[PDB]
Amino acid sequence: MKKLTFEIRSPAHQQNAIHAVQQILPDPTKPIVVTIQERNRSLDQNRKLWACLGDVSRQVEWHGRWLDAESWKCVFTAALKQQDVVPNLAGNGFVVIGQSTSRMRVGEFAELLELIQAFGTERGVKWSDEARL
Amino acid sequence: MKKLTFEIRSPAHQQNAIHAVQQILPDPTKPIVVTIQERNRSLDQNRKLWACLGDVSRQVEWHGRWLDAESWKCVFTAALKQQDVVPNLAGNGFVVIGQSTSRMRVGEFAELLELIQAFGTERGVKWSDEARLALEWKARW
Repeated sequence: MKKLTFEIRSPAHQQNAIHAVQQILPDPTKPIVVTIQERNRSLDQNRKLWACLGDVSRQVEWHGRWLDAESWKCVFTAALKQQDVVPNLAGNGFVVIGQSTSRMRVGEFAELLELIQAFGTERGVKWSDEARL
Repeated sequence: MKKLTFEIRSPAHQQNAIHAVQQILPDPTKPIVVTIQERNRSLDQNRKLWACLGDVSRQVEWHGRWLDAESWKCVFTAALKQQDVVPNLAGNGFVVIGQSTSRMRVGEFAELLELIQAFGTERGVKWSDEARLALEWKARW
């Protein structure tokens, strides 16, 4: 991802929100989407999830490689549930499919969040604020 | 409130957003979120990708079972770029990771859609997006 989130609590807060937006120079090709919406747990979970993944991403090296947030998501959900395997299109190999965080239930979603925080901690990761949510 | 989305494509579009954000009533207690976000693949493009994946999902069965759109994205992406493999957390096995469609370049992403369209085509897949589009012209006239 690359989503800058804002909690408009004070008028100064939204004054800064107006800055961020005013500074976007549009391009029919590579767009920048802005979205207003009220808070809800579901959305607050994905905000916190991606925040930690971003921290772990940027801070933890995995066996000589640096994985992005999406890669780390796959490695984490997989610690909690095995991946599936279906044939590849060519029919001469296979492809693995991890479980999605989408049709994942609060209970088993707080478990993933626990693992990430747990893992990043043993490794002394510096959690951002959106992560300490 | 209801969620609002302003994909910024033109300064005219941008002006709507900065005003909308201004039309907001701050509130410490129940604050609202204004989230901005980078994008590689247009907002409209995506609707097409997921409508395809969905159609294939609904119409073609892969070796004995039906896969959801997400699962089909993997298979299709797997056909273009090799899935990466990495050591699991427990340190006693491995986890295979597909390629990120988000990170994809415009030349690749373009190819993904071609693959999906080509695959569904020889499978007799009826495209839902075209169906809607045709019902819109039917309604206009």
